[PDB]
Amino acid sequence: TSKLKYVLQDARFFLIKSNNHENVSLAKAKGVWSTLPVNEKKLNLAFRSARSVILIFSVRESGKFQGFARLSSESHHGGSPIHWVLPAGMSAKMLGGVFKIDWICRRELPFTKSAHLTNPWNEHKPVKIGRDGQEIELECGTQLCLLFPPDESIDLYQVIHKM
DNA sequence: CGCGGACTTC
Ligand code: NA
Repeated sequence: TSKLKYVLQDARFFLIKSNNHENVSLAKAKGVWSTLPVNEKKLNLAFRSARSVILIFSVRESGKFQGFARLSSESHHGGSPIHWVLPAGMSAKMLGGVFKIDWICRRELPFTKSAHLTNPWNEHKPVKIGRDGQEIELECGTQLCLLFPPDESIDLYQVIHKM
């Protein structure tokens, strides 16, 4: 776990929620993410101030996390648009810019296995509980990421070299 | 026309 623990050192952790599975699959295919405006600004600021920003993905009502990734850029505007599957009532403009992300683990973790972890930055609720963009305290986020199964096909060299 | 937008078994 040496490489993973190096990637997680002094990181800030944010829960990411998706209304659908398709956009998380697209994010896994293309290494990008978009979020709503308040979260977009929060993530840009965190990227500029923190050693690493870790996004922990969870599809709404799925009962699981779907993986985690490290932000490798601030959100970009004006480029070729990502063709997200738009939830009902959401527009393409609402998703704003596009972050580049490097996946660290693309395996699932069921909520049953994280039930012992509570988040002191969210009223000490189980870490599975949170809106999109909910920040997770350092120790809680680190232990949560360490619970995921190894992703045998990910090469962490690119992440580590960027850092 | 900009208009407010991706929690958890309640
Ligand atoms: Na997938």
